[PDB]
Amino acid sequence: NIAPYKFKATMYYKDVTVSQVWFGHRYSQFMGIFEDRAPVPFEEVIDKIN
Amino acid sequence: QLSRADITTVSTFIDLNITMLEDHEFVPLEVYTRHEIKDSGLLDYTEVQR
Ligand SMILES: *[C@@H]1O[C@H](CO)[C@@H](O)[C@H](O)[C@H]1NC(C)=O
Repeated sequence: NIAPYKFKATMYYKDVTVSQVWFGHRYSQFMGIFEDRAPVPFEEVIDKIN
Repeated sequence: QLSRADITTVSTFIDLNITMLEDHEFVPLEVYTRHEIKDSGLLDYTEVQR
């Protein structure tokens, strides 16, 4: 048997994204963007999502 | 007058039975199809990137 064991699963995460913006006299620019996948706790996955 | 089959007959010939080789049909057979081999990998860069 070479076929990998396949099973269904559900992912839970929050795309935390905090960006730094510089406002010029006539333009806007992104001085930095930080993207992170924050996990969801068991309490929220059970008592809030499910 | 008597029929030809009324007298006992003995075969003076040395019989040789010849059984021709029966036709055989070969069906396709593969241990692992190309799809199975591709699926053997745990991860696929194409699907993951898509
Ligand atoms: C086949 O050969 C045998 C001898 O080996 C003979 O006795 C027989 O009559 C032949 N034919 C058949 C239909 O068996």
